[PDB]
Amino acid sequence: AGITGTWYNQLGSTFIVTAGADGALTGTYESAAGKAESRYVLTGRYDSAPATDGSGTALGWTVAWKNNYRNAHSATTWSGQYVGGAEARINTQWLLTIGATEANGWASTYVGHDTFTKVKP
Amino acid sequence: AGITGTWYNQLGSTFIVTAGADGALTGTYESAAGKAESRYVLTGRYDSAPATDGSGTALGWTVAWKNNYRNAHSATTWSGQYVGGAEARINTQWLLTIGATEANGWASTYVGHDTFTKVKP
Amino acid sequence: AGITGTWYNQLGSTFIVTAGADGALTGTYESAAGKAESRYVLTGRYDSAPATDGSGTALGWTVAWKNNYRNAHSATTWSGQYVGGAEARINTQWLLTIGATEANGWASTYVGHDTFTKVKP
Amino acid sequence: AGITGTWYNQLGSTFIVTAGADGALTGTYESAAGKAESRYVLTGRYDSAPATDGSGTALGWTVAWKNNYRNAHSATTWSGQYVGGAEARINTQWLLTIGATEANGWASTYVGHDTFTKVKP
Ligand SMILES: O=C(CCCC[C@@H]1SC[C@@H]2NC(=O)N[C@@H]21)NC1CCN(c2ccncc2)CC1
Ligand SMILES: O=C(CCCC[C@@H]1SC[C@@H]2NC(=O)N[C@@H]21)NC1CCN(c2ccncc2)CC1
Ligand SMILES: O=C(CCCC[C@@H]1SC[C@@H]2NC(=O)N[C@@H]21)NC1CCN(c2ccncc2)CC1
Ligand SMILES: O=C(CCCC[C@@H]1SC[C@@H]2NC(=O)N[C@@H]21)NC1CCN(c2ccncc2)CC1
Repeated sequence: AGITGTWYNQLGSTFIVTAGADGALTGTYESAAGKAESRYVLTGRYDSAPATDGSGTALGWTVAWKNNYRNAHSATTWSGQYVGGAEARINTQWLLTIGATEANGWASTYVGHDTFTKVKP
Repeated sequence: AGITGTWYNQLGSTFIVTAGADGALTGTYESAAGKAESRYVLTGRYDSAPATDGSGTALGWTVAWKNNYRNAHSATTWSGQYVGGAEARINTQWLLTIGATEANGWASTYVGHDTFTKVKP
Repeated sequence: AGITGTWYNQLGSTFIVTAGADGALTGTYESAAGKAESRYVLTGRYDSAPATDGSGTALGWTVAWKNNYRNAHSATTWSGQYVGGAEARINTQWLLTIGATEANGWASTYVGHDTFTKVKP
Repeated sequence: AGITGTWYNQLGSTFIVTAGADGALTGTYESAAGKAESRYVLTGRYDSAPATDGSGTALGWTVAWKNNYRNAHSATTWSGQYVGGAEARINTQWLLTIGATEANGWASTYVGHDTFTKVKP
């Protein structure tokens, strides 16, 4: 399965995840960047029976940036895939939406890309 | 608060969601487009304590496109926000990642936008 | 060809464009939103020999948000297609990048979607 | 200022650009991936008076994937910024829109990211 573990992206954020037999992803996310501190709940989904032709395993997950310590009124989803093997890796693109008035909605979404590996920064 | 229930986007897809007290989103997604049939599990997160300044409620969710009937080796995340009121809507952008070889990774992610309302278009 | 004309998006921004025989787009953009005033130079490209099977005409263009009156140190590209016929329309997605330090680069790009029609708001 | 010249991204594609005094980007793009062969015209814009606070220079450009050899009925825009220095780079995100019927419009746009450097990877 390969996905369960502790991953780090290029910003030094820490992605602690468990890939369940039902296709669920469950864990915590700690962002090294932004209006965020300590750990946040995450939940997502992954293809629990991927192709065997060398394709990666599609997955995605969501963090809402509220925990017991602060609330940044925003949420990020990551969409990507797990690529196993030599140096396993989760390649993602992400969308970060901030709570906004409908008038400011046009400016409410950031886009980016994160690459995760199991190598502690 | 007004999130739980059945929503429809401009493609006629059906988003059935429950917003739990812990910030969790759970439900089913039925896509009227693409390599999809019947319902798929979704899970996500939402800001359970949004701003009281008229801002929307930030949220997101993931569908992996595998159910008991078929497996499209892909996953979509929607990132967006709930805006309550007379014409309640959930405005989203989404990323759909397909399982891909490293060679084809550059072409592995689609982007789009879905507007969900309480009434079918 | 259909693209040459004055278009307006859902924000009330005004897109004045000329589609040239070489595949070039040339014109001005006036944004009804953001750190912008009056007109900005735009340049882009379009498929000058599109499919005849009912597909739209792929195109894109760029505005850097500097003119004689102000400079917002940012640029937007729109990628989309012209759909001719009953009510002609240009459907786009866009990416707005703000000048940033490499440390703040993660937060430097907004994503959105604009739909243009020739109907004055 | 340091923008003009030849750049390469992680796919081995070759970006040849001239930054003119009027904010214009002009050049050629040779893609090492996808339905592309040989050079394609590009045109774009860049901030010709960027911030003096260490921020990058915002920019963007478009390629329509038609040249004298072939027509892929599609176009890519790259939105990003030039960051000068010892390891100069142009960091971009991109949107690739394909010509599509209204029916298939939802699936008509790919998203990705390209990092351009002065040295081939
Ligand atoms: O910073 C966060 C939450 C932390 C996000 C961390 C991001 S997730 C993708 C990337 N990968 C990581 O590992 N980390 C980063 N939320 C802000 C966004 C900007 N905000 C506003 C408010 C008002 N106007 C404009 C902007 C306020 C809330
Ligand atoms: O169609 C789906 C899953 C259903 C997606 C429905 C999408 S979710 C965002 C939007 N909002 C909706 O309500 N519905 C649509 N997955 C395909 C994608 C394209 N695929 C390939 C494979 C190989 N090469 C190229 C493309 C194979 C798998
Ligand atoms: O607002 C503009 C330029 C006008 C953009 C208009 C946008 S183009 C897509 C959409 N379609 C339209 O028709 N109109 C809008 N640029 C800002 C962005 C936010 N900026 C910062 C600075 C520092 N930190 C965070 C954010 C400063 C520069
Ligand atoms: O491949 C290209 C044009 C070359 C794109 C190269 C891309 S630009 C961003 C990235 N950075 C690079 O340096 N190179 C790549 N266009 C295809 C796209 C997929 N197409 C369809 C058609 C019908 N159904 C589904 C898909 C047909 C046309």
